[PDB]
Amino acid sequence: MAHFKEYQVIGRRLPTESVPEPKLFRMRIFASNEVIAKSRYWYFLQKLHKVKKASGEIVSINQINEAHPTKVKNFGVWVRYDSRSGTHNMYKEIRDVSRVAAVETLYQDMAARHRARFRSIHILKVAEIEKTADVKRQYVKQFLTKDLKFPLPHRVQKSTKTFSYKRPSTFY
Amino acid sequence: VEPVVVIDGKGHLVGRLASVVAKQLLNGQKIVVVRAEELNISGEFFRNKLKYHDFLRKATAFNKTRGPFHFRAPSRIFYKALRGMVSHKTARGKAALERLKVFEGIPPPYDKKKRVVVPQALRVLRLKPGRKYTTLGKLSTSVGWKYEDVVAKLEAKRKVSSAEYYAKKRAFTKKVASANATAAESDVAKQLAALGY
Amino acid sequence: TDSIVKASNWRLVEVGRVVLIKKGQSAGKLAAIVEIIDQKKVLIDGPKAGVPRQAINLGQVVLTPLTFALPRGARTATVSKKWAAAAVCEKWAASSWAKKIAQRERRAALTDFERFQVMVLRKQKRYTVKKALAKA
Amino acid sequence: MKYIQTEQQIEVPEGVTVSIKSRIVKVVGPRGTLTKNLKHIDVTFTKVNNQLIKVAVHNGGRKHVAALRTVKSLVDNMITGVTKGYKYKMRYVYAHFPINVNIVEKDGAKFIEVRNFLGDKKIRNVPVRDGVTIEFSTNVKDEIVLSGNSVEDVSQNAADLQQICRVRNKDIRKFLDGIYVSHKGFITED
Amino acid sequence: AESHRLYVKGKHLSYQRSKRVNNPNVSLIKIEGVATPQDAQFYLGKRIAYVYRASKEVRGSKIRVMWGKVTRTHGNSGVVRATFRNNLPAKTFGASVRIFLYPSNI
RNA sequence: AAGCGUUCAUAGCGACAUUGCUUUUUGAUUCUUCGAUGUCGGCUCUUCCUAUCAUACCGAAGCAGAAUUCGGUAAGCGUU
RNA sequence: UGCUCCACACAAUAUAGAUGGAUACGAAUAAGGCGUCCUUGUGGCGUCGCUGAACCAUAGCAGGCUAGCAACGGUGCACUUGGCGGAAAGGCCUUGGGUGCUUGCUGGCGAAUUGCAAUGUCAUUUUGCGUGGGGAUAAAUCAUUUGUAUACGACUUAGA
Ligand SMILES: [Mg+2]
Ligand SMILES: [Mg+2]
Ligand SMILES: [Mg+2]
Ligand SMILES: [Mg+2]
Ligand SMILES: [Mg+2]
Ligand SMILES: [Mg+2]
Ligand SMILES: [Mg+2]
Ligand SMILES: [Mg+2]
Repeated sequence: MAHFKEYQVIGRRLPTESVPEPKLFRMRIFASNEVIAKSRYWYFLQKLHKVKKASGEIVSINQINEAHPTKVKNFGVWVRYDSRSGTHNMYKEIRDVSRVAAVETLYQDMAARHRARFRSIHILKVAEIEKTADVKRQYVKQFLTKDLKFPLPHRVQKSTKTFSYKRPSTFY
Repeated sequence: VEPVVVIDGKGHLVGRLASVVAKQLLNGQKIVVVRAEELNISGEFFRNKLKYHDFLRKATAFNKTRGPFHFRAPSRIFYKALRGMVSHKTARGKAALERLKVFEGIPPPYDKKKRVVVPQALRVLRLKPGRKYTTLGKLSTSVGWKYEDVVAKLEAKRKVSSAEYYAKKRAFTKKVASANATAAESDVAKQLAALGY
Repeated sequence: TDSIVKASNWRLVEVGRVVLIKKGQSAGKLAAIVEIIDQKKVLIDGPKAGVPRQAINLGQVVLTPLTFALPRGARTATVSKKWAAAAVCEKWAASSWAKKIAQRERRAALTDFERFQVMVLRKQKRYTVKKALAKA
Repeated sequence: MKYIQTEQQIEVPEGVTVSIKSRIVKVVGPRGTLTKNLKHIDVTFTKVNNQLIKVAVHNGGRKHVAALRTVKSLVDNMITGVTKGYKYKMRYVYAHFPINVNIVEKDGAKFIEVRNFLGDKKIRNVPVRDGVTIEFSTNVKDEIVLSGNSVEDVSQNAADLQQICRVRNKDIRKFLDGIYVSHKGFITED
Repeated sequence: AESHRLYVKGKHLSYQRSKRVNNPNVSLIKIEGVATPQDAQFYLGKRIAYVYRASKEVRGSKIRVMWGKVTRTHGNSGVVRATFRNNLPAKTFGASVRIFLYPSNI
């Protein structure tokens, strides 16, 4: 469950004599590695089609890197999660430089704010919003203001030594 | 690295400073704490006064004289925090506790010795701004410590003499910095500058 | 008859603010804040000194008092052109903070002979200083 | 939530000067000097043009930006208190026993003495805090006026007198007797 | 000069131990001015003396020495594991040892 | 909260249901004690708890007063 | 021919652990320090921090002998002048003179054999002992005695 990567996993049913060349389904999977990526692919493909890992195969695994990794984007992540007493759909809006970093932020966010583990999260969709004012959350819209500036009061300075001779300051 | 390290207790969280002091004594360092009346505890005054009353009610039922001892002074409150982070029942623990002196205010000879702080334990560096805290002197007087006034009185007399001493030191370091200011641009000064000094 | 309020000047998190990386592969190099991601994370770029364009946590960098005019979201070439245009390198190098950084690096580069030379020079310099203190 | 910056304005009339260093606010105007220690709030004051003072909270939550608008009102009440002053108006409410309120000066302490409250032989004393002036307004029956420079001191004296005359062991909905505040206002409002 | 030191001061902290079982064969040593294991690699193999004194004269001197060497680093804070020819008296928990510059590679 | 309370569910109560707490009841168990822990009650004496009878200060009432009822802090002090 | 204080001579006794220096404002931290100036403020201006990675100190047979030059400083020892410090002051600031040393600069001589490393002994408590220089010349307990006390001890009294 490390620093996530996005995987382009394509799989299909095993071809038979009656119906060769099956429909060859594809999913985008956020996972720490390819082993989890294949496992997550089969899990979600169990929810949709009459298939399983024994009766199918994986034809392609491909890591998907960010097209523009070093430009800041606003992401709208649809997510379906299980709480202690029910399943809910919610929408989160995340501002960061990559889909993997946005998804990593949401896993931290859902665990912190809803105690929803990676176990009980279904990433419904990650879709970057192209235009400002189509953003819906005030906690990310406030960072899209013209000529945004802010200070960092009360800087805390770490000291290698256990004793200090100065009684330091928190200026910044 | 000093033979004796004097820690000015003001602005220090009690459990974070005493955990620092506990490791120093067990590592062989002599530690002296001053101004323990100015120590701090996270949480409201009433919350900390309630925790001391939960401590106050703990006593040996059949004889209160042989029971837990509820020391009211801030230096002894600090000492009780230290014990619990020191295996005080062993010979090594008693040797570590022999390396510590705590004081209300700054008595002699520590008045004219350099005091240090522990940024690893400072309230202004560890607490989040907007979090209520408590001063040990106010807490101690609320539970029966009898010498807040005389400590405050004798600290004022010490601070007046200390301020007068610093003025006679501000003047001397002003003259020393002026002599160093005119020493520049000489042959020796430019060689030291190229050598980082 | 005049209202007086101390402003308490702070370094601001802004586009074009020059930042010093204190932790990482750079660890002592300069960069410019290009985009503000959130309260804790900003996109920085330091192409003059070799800092790769990257999103970084504000807690592992320290803001310098230096600032220069830079558009929000500017790319690496635009930042590099306007970094040299604003002469950020020698404005940073003039600061006493950068002088002290160079003093510490030079001090750790002294050899045993060079440390001995500093000793003899310091004794020479202080002899005249003590003479100047005696007469003043 | 952690708002980036929340902002409140402070109007400064030309008659008063506001001197804020750290969080010690002093407001010197026509009527006097008022000082307030705000060293528990973590706000930032920014003077603009001798008539506008900006107060702001940087990276604050719900309970922090709520206290910011409180800081705005506290400094405004200092400004209002030193321009127009503060005046609180009582009424002596009673049914049978006439409440006899008077100003007594025992060893230079300036107490308010309240007698005959529901026939009580007890003499109720209410100290007048510094900076508050007490007047028994004429051309009106049973009224005492509390005037001063700080709304904090004037309203606390108002609550002190109102609370010293609480009815005990009776149906207070029937025994409505007591000194209550009937008007809150300024010295100069015509 | 006023300083004749040719060693680096160190403190004997404790033995190698779990929560409740120690190993007197290995001593944990804190070196002055060392804070990381990467910094503590300079002192591996260096000789450590524990210098103490006795009232009885043994071989012309009233000073006795216990010799050891740094074996490896310990933890993250620059503490080093040392092994001595005879284990430490265990009353020296918090005493001062002397870490020498030989065998010298730098 | 269906109703009672002249009208008004909740001043005071409260059906039909339902969630708990306690270990001063009695059941249920048989883990300890059968080379034995003296098995009822009272007297005497100390201490502890609060689920507060009185007392201190209060809040509510279908509290006009008097007297009551409900509720809070509270085991400091008494309870023959 | 007992006791105490000072000094130096020799023994024992040990070290919770010397190995250049514990190097002194106060307050705040959503603010401060330093310098400068004024109309003395909650003032203006400049500058600093981003750690003590500092500062001071530090060269010489474990630090010898000796010749000068520059300067009239630095620093040690005892001695002396005055003041301040009671929180546990027992320390800090000092005047003056004497006596050393000075690596601020330039010289001359010596070091070896601890043999390729062995802490290679340099510190500070305490207890005696001896020597020579001052200082003072008592009590307490038992026994007797009282009863403001008391099981016994103890307590409270009295006696040249
Ligand atoms: Mg413990
Ligand atoms: Mg007492
Ligand atoms: Mg009544
Ligand atoms: Mg270990
Ligand atoms: Mg059974
Ligand atoms: Mg028996
Ligand atoms: Mg109760
Ligand atoms: Mg020298």
